[PDB]
Amino acid sequence: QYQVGPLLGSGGFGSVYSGIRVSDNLPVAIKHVEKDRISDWGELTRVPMEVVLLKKVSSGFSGVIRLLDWFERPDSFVLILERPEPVQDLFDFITERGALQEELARSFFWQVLEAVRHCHNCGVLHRDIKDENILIDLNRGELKLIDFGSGALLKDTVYTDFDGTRVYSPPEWIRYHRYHGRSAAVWSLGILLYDMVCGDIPFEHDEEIIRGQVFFRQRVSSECQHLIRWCLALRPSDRPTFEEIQNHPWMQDVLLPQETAEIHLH
Ligand SMILES: NCCCNc1nc(-c2ccccc2O)nc2ccccc12
Ligand SMILES: [Ca+2]
Ligand SMILES: [Cl-]
Ligand SMILES: [Cl-]
Repeated sequence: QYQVGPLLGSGGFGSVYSGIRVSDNLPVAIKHVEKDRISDWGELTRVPMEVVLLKKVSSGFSGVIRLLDWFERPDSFVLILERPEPVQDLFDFITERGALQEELARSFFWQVLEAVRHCHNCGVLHRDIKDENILIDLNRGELKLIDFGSGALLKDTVYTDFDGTRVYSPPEWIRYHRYHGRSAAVWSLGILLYDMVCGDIPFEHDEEIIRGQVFFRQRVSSECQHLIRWCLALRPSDRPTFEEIQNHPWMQDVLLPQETAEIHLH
């Protein structure tokens, strides 16, 4: 069914290969994870939570990489995922080009917010929003979220477990091992937005997270700084809702994805 190409990446999520579907030559990504390396399991019949979450968000179109198929092997699960070409993750894009111009960051950040709101509307909490989990479709200027392997069903009660990226995790997690879904998502989005406009993350150590004082090392507009510090409020209830982020003055007059690729990516 699939012709396997080069390894695209490996890590906590397993090993992802480029691939082609033999029937129609569709580009795909093929991701393998060992059963013993999976901790979180759910039901559709017993599968990794990742599969449950991906099925919940893979309906229709969105800024989420769609699950096409999956296989169970004796000791592993294989996922067949959509693959845009050419593509680059946002971590590589930022490493390569440095801090993003605000117009470009606005466009990218907006698409991330739309993608995250889609997950939430589908009852899915990502829990690992970061540059490495965002793919850029370089020709269409469209961003796509990947790696639901630390995710959970969205709920309104407290989470007491976390296995995403610590430097994107909120202070209430660091201090108390307790967070709520959406306000922890908004914290990670503040980290992400800082990362886009400054070219690196604002905090490296637990004590920096807990203090929550943001220093801007690059020239960033007042409205962008304001949105960032809002998302990064120490008290979860002081953070903006998704609607408040998208109504923020910094977020107005966003470029279309194709405009974005034409101005910034070609
Ligand atoms: N940090 C990026 C990892 C390597 N690249 C890629 N990684 C993943 C991927 C990585 C971890 C978990 C789920 C996933 O779908 N999916 C991709 C889908 C299409 C193209 C590339 C992909
Ligand atoms: Ca500045
Ligand atoms: Cl693995
Ligand atoms: Cl942690």
